[PDB]
Amino acid sequence: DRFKIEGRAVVPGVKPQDWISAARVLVDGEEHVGFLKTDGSFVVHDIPSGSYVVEVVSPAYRFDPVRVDITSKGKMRARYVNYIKTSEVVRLPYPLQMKSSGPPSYFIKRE
Amino acid sequence: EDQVGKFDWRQQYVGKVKFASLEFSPGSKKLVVATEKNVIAALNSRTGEILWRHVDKGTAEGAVDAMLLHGQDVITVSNGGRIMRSWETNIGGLNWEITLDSGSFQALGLVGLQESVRYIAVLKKTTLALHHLSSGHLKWVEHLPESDSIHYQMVYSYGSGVVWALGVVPFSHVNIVKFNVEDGEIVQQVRVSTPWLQHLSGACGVVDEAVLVCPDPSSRSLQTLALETEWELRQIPLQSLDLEFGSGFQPRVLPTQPNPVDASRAQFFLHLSPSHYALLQYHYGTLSLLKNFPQTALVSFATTGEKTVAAVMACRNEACFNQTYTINLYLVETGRRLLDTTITFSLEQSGTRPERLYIQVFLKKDDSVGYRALVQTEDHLLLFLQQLAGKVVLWSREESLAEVVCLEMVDLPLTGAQAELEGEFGKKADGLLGMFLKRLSSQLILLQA
Amino acid sequence: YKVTAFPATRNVLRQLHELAPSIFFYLVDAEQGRLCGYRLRKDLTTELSWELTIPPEVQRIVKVKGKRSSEHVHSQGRVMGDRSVLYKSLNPNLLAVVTESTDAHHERTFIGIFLIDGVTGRIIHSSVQKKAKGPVHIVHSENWVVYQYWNTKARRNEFTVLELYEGTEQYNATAFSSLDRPQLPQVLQQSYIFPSSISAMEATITERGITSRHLLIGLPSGAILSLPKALLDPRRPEIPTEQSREENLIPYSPDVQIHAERFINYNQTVSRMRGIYTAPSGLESTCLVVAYGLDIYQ
Amino acid sequence: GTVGLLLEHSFEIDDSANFRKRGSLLWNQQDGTLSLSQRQLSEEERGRLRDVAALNGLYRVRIPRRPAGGYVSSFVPACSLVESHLSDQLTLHVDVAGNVVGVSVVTHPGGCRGHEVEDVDLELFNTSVQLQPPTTAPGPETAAFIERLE
Amino acid sequence: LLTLDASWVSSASWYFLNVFGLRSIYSLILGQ
Ligand SMILES: *[C@@H]1O[C@H](CO)[C@@H](O[C@@H]2O[C@H](CO)[C@@H](O)[C@H](O)[C@H]2NC(C)=O)[C@H](O)[C@H]1NC(C)=O
Ligand SMILES: *[C@@H]1O[C@H](CO)[C@@H](O[C@@H]2O[C@H](CO)[C@@H](O)[C@H](O)[C@H]2NC(C)=O)[C@H](O)[C@H]1NC(C)=O
Ligand SMILES: *[C@@H]1O[C@H](CO)[C@@H](O)[C@H](O)[C@H]1NC(C)=O
Ligand SMILES: *[C@@H]1O[C@H](CO)[C@@H](O)[C@H](O)[C@H]1NC(C)=O
Repeated sequence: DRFKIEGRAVVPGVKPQDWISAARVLVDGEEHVGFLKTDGSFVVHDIPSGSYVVEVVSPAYRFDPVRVDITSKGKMRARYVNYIKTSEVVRLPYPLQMKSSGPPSYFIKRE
Repeated sequence: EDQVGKFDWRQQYVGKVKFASLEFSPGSKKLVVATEKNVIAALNSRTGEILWRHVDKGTAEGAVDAMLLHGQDVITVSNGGRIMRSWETNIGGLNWEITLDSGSFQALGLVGLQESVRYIAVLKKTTLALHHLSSGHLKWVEHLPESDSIHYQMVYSYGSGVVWALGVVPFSHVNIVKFNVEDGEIVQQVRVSTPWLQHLSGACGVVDEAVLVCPDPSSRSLQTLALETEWELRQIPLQSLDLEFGSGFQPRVLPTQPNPVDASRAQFFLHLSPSHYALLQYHYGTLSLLKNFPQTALVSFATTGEKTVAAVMACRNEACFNQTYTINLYLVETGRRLLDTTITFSLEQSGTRPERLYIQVFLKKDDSVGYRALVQTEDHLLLFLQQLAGKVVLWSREESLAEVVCLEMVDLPLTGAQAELEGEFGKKADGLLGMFLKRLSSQLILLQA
Repeated sequence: YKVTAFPATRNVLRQLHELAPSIFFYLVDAEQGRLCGYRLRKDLTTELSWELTIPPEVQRIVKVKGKRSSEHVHSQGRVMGDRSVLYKSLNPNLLAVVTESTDAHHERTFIGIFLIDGVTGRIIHSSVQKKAKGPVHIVHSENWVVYQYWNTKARRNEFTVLELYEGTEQYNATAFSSLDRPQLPQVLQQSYIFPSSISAMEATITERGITSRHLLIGLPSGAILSLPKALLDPRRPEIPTEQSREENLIPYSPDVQIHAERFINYNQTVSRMRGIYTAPSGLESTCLVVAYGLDIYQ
Repeated sequence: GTVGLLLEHSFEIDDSANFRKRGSLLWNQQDGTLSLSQRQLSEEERGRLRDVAALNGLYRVRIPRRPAGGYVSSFVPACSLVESHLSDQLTLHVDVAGNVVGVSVVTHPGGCRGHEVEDVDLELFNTSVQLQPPTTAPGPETAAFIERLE
Repeated sequence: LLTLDASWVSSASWYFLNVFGLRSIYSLILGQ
C-alpha cells in the first residue's frame, strides 16, 4: 500500500556534518517531509504509489529535483523532472544519488 | 546586491514547548525542545539561540508523541505513534528512522540490563514492542492480553531484566503483564480489582522497586502494590499524615527514575489539590511525609548523578501578588531546603502564570549544587533563570509569535520638526497681516533652533 | 442584522443617515454555500438586497478575496499599439470567490472561480478549471486575478491569470456605480506552469500605484520568489506578431522558471510560511514586506 | 423536457419585500435554451413603478432555488427600468451539475437621467433572457510550445 | 518605468535645459 523513498545526498568537497543540520527532503512540496542522516543519506516513509518529485532543500546548497515513479506493487524508478512533456523519461539511478551543483546564486553582481 | 543585514531581519521561533530535555553532560550548552508546532530544535543554554532546528509537517501527521534522551541522542516518536527517529544532538542530524506498527500510542520508555541501557520499549493499545537503541532494528514484539477491554497505559523496567505493562479498565480491574527482555515470553500476569481507580497515566506511578502507587479519594487513601513481591493493593490512609485530597480534583503521583537501568527513587511527590504538593517516601510498606508544600505552584526533579534534588515554585506574598515567584531546591532523601538556592523572578504581564518548570542541575565548584530553571508561562513565554542576582533572567524567548494571525503597520508619530508645520498652517488667522506675523514667528522659532 | 457604528457619535450618526444607501454588506456562508448581500438603511437597519447560492453538494467555498481599499490604480487604460487605448474594468466592489469540488477523484475534481459584484450580485464571471486540486492561492488586485492550483492530470502546479479589460471607450469616466454598469467586461484568461509548490502569495502595494506590480510567492523551501506580474499577462501571444513587438510583449511561454537571483530573501528562509504582508513604505519605489510563518522576516 | 421556474418582481416605496408573481422561465436542460412567459404591467403596477422611479427606489427580481426550498434574488434601480422603456435582461447563472446559482438583472441602457416617459411606453415588457453555465478555463498550451522549440 | 509621467525627467534632460537656459544669463555676468 505505502512505500519508502531512499536516497543518499552528497556535496562535493564538503562533509555532511557541515550541512545536514539545515536541510530537508521534500516530496511533493511538503506533502511528505524527511530529514537527512549523519552520513548524508535520507529515507522518506509512508509514500503511497504514484509519481512524486523529490527535492533536497538546503539554504546553502542547491540540488536538482528528481521525479520518482512508484507502481502499486512497489517498483520504484527515477527520472528527470520536466513539467513540459510529462511523458519523457531519462533514467536516473536508484537509490537517488542527488549531488549538488554548488552554492546557489542568491545575489547579482554590481554594475 | 550583497548589502545584506541593512534592511532585512529574521526572527526564528519554535512553538509552545511540549517536551523539554535538559539532562546532559551538562558541560555542553544544549537544550533540546520539542514544540507544539511539530518542531524539534536545540536551543542554546547560554544565549537562547537555535543551534539546529527541524520542522516536520504542520498537520497532525507531524505531532511529536513522545521524546526521551539517552546520552547525546534524542529518541522521538511522532505521527500518531507511526514514526520513530533518533536525533544526534551534536551534529543536529539523524541517527536512524523506523516505522512502527499501526495502532494508538500509549507509552514510551527505555529498558536495559547488566547496568547498561540497550533497548527501547514502545507501548500501543494492542502490543508492546522492544527495539534496539543504536540501530533501531526491532528486537521483538508481543501482543497484549485482553487488549479489547484493558487499556494499557504504563511501562516500567529496570535492571531486573523484565518489563511491566500495566493496564486498567475504567472503574474496574487493573492488570499487570511481566515480560522477559531477552526472550519476550510473558513471564507473569496479575489481576487486581479496583472499583475506585479511573486512570493509570496521570494518576498512578511506580516507585523504587516495581511499586505501583496511586490515590483513591473515594476512600481517601493510597493504594500500593509491589509488582515484585506482592499481589494485593495495600491501602494506607493519609489521616496520620494530615493530608487531604482536593474535592472534585484528580490527584497525581510523581516518581523519579534518574537511571533507566537501576531502581527508582523511594521518595516521590503527591499532588493532592491544585497549588498543594507533598513530598513523601515509601519504605517497605509504610509512608513517611518528608515535606508538605502548601500554596506551591509547580515542582520538578533532577539528579546530577547521585545528588537527586527537587525544585518547587511559590508566590512571594500570596492568585499571586505581583507575579513574584520564588523557586527553591530540596533534597529528595530528606525534605531539607538547600540554603543559598533561591531564584526570584517576575512576569511582566498581569494574568500570566507559569505552566512548565524544567531544572538543569550541576555540581558547583565548592561541592554545592547549582541549577538553572526553564519556566514556560501561559502566553508561551520561555524564561531561563540562573542563580545570579543582577541577571536572574539569563535569556527570554517569546514563542507566542510563532502563530501570528494578524499584522498591521502603523506610521510612527511626527517628529518635533514636523509638529510645527501643523502650528503655522491651519491656525486660520483673522486677517492677512495676522497670518503673516504668525508664519514669520514660526520661521523665527525655526531659525532660533 | 442590525448594524452597530463605532464611534457612534451624533456626527457619525448624521453622516450615516445622509450616506446610508451607499453602504452594502455581503456575507458568505461557506457551510451552506450562500452569499447574501444587505443594504444599510438610514436607521442603521439592513435590508436583504441580493442573494446567490453555491450548493455545497458539489462546490465548497474556500476563498473570498476582495480588492484592497487602500490601493490606487495609476493608469485607467493601457496602450494597445497604434496609439490606441484599452480601458480597464476597475470594479471597486468585485469579489473573486474560489470554490473546490467535493468530488476529490483525480479525474473529476475541479476548481471554480466566481467574479461577483458585491453591490448587485451580478456574477461577472463563472469559470471552472477541470482536473485541478487545491489548495488555491488567489491574488485579487486593481484589475487582474491570479490564482494557483494543482493540475492532477499532468501533476503540476499551474498559475491562471484573468484580466478584466473594458472596450476601447469607457462607459463613464466620472464615477463607477455598480448599479449603472450594464456592459460585461472582457475577461482574458491565460494559464502558465510553475515548477514548485506555494506556501503563500501576495502582491506589492505602493501609495500611488506607479511602480511595477510583483507577486511575492512564498515557496515551501522558505525562499520568497518575486515574480513580475508583467510576465503573467493574458495577451502574450502563442505566435508573435508585429503589434506584440510594438507593445513589447514576449511570446507565450508556459514555463515560468524560478531563478535563485529573484529570491528577495537570499538565505533567510522562512520555514512554514503562512502570510505575506506588504506596506506602501512612504516612498514610491519601495514596499515593506513582512513574511510571517514560523519565522518572521522583514 | 422543459422545467418551469417562477419569476417574481417587487417594487415598493418603502423598499420592502412584496414579491408578486411576474412570470415563468422555461428551461430546456437537454438543450440549454431559456424562454420567458410573463404578464404585462397593469395600471396600478405601472403607477407604483413610476412612483418608485420618482423616489429613486429599487426593483427586485427573485426566483425559487429549485423548481419553498430557497430564493435567489437580485435588484436593479427602478429608474433605469422606467427610463429604458422596460428594456431589461435577465441572466440565469447555473453550475456544472445544472443547479440554479444566481439571477442577474440588467437595464439597457444603464444609468438614470430622469427622462420622462408616457404610459404607452410602459405596457410592453422588452426582456431578453440568457442562460449562463460556467465557462471551462484554459490550460497551459504546451503543444504549440513544443513545436516552437523546433 | 513605462508608466511614470513624461514630465519627470532624468539628469541629462536637466543638464540640457540648463545649457539652453544659461546662454542668456552668461551675458549678464560677462560684458556681452
Ligand atoms: C457618470 O455617472 C455620474 C453619476 O453616476 C453622472 O453624473 C451626474 O451625477 C448627478 C448626481 O450628482 C446626476 O445628475 C446624475 O447621476 C448624473 N447626470 C446625468 C445627466 O446622468 C454622469 O452623467 C455619468 N456619465 C458621464 C459621462 O459622466
Ligand atoms: C547568508 O547570506 C549572507 C550574505 O551572503 C552571509 O553573510 C555573510 O557571510 C560571508 C562569510 O563567508 C561574509 O561575506 C560575511 O561574514 C557575511 N556578511 C556579508 C555582508 O557578506 C551568510 O553567511 C549566509 N548564511 C549561511 C550561508 O548560512
Ligand atoms: C512588581 O514587580 C516589578 C519587578 O519586580 C516591580 O518593578 C514593581 O514595582 C512591582 N510592583 C509591586 C506592587 O510589587
Ligand atoms: C428592446 O431590448 C433590446 C435589447 O437591449 C434593445 O436593443 C432595444 O432597444 C429595446 N427596444 C425597446 C422598444 O425597448
